[PDB]
Amino acid sequence: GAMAQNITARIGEPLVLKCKGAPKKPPQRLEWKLNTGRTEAWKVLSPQGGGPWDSVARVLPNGSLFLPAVGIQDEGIFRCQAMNRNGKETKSNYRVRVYQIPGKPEIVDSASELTAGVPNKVGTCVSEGSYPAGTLSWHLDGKPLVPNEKGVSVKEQTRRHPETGLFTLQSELMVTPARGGDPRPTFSCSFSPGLPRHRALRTAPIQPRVWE
Amino acid sequence: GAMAQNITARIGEPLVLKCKGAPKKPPQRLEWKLNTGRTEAWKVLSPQGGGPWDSVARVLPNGSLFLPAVGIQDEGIFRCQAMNRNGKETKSNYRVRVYQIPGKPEIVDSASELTAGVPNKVGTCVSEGSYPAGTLSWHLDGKPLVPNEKGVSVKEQTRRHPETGLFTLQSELMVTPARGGDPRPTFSCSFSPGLPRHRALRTAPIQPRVWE
Amino acid sequence: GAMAQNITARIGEPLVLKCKGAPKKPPQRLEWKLNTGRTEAWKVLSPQGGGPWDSVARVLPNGSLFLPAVGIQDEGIFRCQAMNRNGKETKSNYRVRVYQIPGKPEIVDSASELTAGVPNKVGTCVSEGSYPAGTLSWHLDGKPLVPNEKGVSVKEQTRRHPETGLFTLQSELMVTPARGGDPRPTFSCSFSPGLPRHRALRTAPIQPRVWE
Amino acid sequence: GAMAQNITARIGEPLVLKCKGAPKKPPQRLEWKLNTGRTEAWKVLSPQGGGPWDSVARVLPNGSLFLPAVGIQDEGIFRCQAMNRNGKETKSNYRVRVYQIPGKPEIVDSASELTAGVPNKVGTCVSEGSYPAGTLSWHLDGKPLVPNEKGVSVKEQTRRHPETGLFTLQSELMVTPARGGDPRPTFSCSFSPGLPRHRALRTAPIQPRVWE
Ligand SMILES: Cc1cccc2c(-c3ccccc3)c(C(=O)O)[nH]c12
Ligand SMILES: Cc1cccc2c(-c3ccccc3)c(C(=O)O)[nH]c12
Ligand SMILES: Cc1cccc2c(-c3ccccc3)c(C(=O)O)[nH]c12
Ligand SMILES: Cc1cccc2c(-c3ccccc3)c(C(=O)O)[nH]c12
Ligand SMILES: [Cl-]
Ligand SMILES: [Cl-]
Ligand SMILES: [Cl-]
Ligand SMILES: [Cl-]
Repeated sequence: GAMAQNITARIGEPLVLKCKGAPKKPPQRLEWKLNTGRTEAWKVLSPQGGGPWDSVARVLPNGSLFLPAVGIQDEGIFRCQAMNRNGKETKSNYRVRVYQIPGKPEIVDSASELTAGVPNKVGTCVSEGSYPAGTLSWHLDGKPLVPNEKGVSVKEQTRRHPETGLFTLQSELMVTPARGGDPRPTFSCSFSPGLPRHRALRTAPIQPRVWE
Repeated sequence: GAMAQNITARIGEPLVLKCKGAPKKPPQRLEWKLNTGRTEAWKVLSPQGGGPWDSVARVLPNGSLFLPAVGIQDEGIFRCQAMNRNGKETKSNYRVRVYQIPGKPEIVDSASELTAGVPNKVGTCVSEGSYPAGTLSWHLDGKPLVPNEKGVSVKEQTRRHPETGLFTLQSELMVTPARGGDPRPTFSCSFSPGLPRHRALRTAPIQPRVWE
Repeated sequence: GAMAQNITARIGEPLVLKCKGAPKKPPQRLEWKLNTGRTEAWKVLSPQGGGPWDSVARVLPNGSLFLPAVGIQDEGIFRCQAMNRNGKETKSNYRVRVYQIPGKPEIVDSASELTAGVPNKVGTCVSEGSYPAGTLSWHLDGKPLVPNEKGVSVKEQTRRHPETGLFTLQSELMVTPARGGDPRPTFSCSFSPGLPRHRALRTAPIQPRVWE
Repeated sequence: GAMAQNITARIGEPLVLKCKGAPKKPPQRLEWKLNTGRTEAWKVLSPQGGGPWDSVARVLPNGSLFLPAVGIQDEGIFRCQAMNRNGKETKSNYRVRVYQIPGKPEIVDSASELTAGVPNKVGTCVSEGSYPAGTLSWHLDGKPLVPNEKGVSVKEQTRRHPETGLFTLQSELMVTPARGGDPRPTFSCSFSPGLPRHRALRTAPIQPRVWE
């Protein structure tokens, strides 16, 4: 596509997008065009408005576009073209990505005892309510656990809420502690969001006993 | 995929799917699996139910699956496996396609007079509220008009309702009447549904005057 | 989207799209924009060309866009804007849908004998190589058979060729002939294409014997 | 979906998936089912093989599934069910995600001089050939630069190669240096892959002069 300003909008919150170069107040020669999950290709929106789109996105007095409550289907491209009172045309191009932050992740069915030298289920980490899905990862004494490493096995599951579309993730960790290891290792699980610069969320740690 | 019974479900109406081979009343060893626009791959539903799926699809006492009001996102595959009291396992496989019937199509901005030998806009046909989109087509005195045949030009547009997802179609017909033709031709437009065996809907005819 | 000329392009064949209002020969101030399965939103193509797109779609000397061999991923929207030598700007807007015609459909595993009053497998109809998928339907003595009617059952299956993406459809018909019916009914199966105004393809008929 | 082992497969490389619990050599009672970008819902593959799938994925003598060169369309779910010689059934469930590593990112059109207190284009970072798209981000003297923080503006662009589907990303950085800042700041850009645990790639730094 073209060069755009990246916008991240939290699901359920309002979004205002500026129409650069629009006069401060009506009358304004400007048009918004959007291509999102709601549209078939481009939809044009104008300051006059009208119709079912008035429930979803409306042009404000200063020419900005306003969505009262962003949904998953509002992901897409939003563009404005405006003429100021001198006749200069200015374009605005936005790429809108939407997100939701899950609840704090939790470890369920954690083991209190592990046996060295054999596979053990350590626990299941669960995160509910993310968009985009994001990922779960396990840590041992502050270091990432890698499933490709020997003695670590992970299985993962993704589900969607049938009404909101938000993701629930589940990650089951199994480990084979090596003979002579730490008898009280500390495990935790982290949720890493799908979008850049969003912070990870971490579970409370667990500390099983390992039997030699 | 596998062999399935095809099911067409009107948006907004309930749907009941039979679990073949299930005992008539509980207790029943049966499981439903669905893969639809609501799910990430397969979701399992059981007679006990529970959780947010209880608002969307529930297993009934006789083991059938019930959706109180089908939506676009319920398109997909629905499967049951049941054991009867004899121990025999029976599988049911359904492919569910959803639809909505638009309002009767209308011709707007129809021309009252055409001039022979030059291009004329005849009118614009509009259909609102279909799923899947379907198509619009023009007829002249009961015969289909085919674009790219000489003297016929059509342009078409598709939009979606931002909240319901249903389609609005628009079709603009232009013709070049051939000299010596009928001075009072009769045009109409028809909506053809996307699914098989659904009936076409037709507009009232228009009858412009052609000037030689 | 906007009003467009609908274009149907057969997979594997060339496609030429006219840039209306472009000068007959270079130099030309014109630009093509396309949004297809190949692109992330709009891609701009110019008479100079260059790069990997030169293998897929190139602007010709008269300004038309040329694709030597259309694929499934070329479905989408193609637009031109040109200035003629007088300074007038002209826009062209095309909605391109692609298709492939399957081989003639065939009935396999047809029954030679049916028993009245009980369910019988009549046969399986198969169509290979369509795009979009299209549908199969059964006919009895020239009349459509409807699965919603008593004594008719149909199951259907869709597969895709892993390399070409073209669809293979299969339809299995079962019937319960009513006591006292025709002892030599004639069945056939028809493939109905997904796009409008494309012709159906029909199998050779079968003529089982029915036992009272 | 169900619990699965997550598998990451580099585009263009072979992939082997183990059928757990299968006998070491034929004969084997086992079946693979796949649902990927190539399939309509599930496709069953068997040790005998045959047909066009033999060019894409084949069952090996030990029952493993083999793809000689993974493509984007092989993303999806791969499952095996096998019986050993004892009669025990074992299931294997894999979620396959595909990727490609882009070339090292580069900064083009970097500025040699910036002026304090006014917006300046610093440069454009470009990464070619990734899957999934991934993201570009700017750093100043080793610290992430965050847009929407005062004096930082970023615009971004995504394109796809028309034949391979791989992504090219472009990111243009503008900054307003604050008066009294470092006259020789050091900027760099990093590519962050879409999949977890894949390493970032970084450009060579640039060091413009800032004029007070
Ligand atoms: C590349 C690019 C960036 C920002 C805005 C636009 C517009 C536009 C948007 C709203 C109204 C009129 C034109 C167009 C077009 O449609 O030509 N291209 C754009
Ligand atoms: C090919 C086919 C047709 C109909 C039902 C199923 C089921 C199933 C559905 C619900 C519960 C348990 C199994 C499965 C499977 O998952 O093996 N395959 C099926
Ligand atoms: C609604 C509509 C129909 C046909 C062409 C265009 C173009 C365009 C196409 C190629 C080059 C420059 C502009 C645009 C735009 O981008 O504004 N809108 C269009
Ligand atoms: C939940 C789950 C995990 C792993 C494999 C399967 C299979 C399967 C796969 C290949 C062949 C036969 C059955 C099925 C099914 O289809 O019932 N469910 C599975
Ligand atoms: Cl789900
Ligand atoms: Cl729309
Ligand atoms: Cl398939
Ligand atoms: Cl692109």
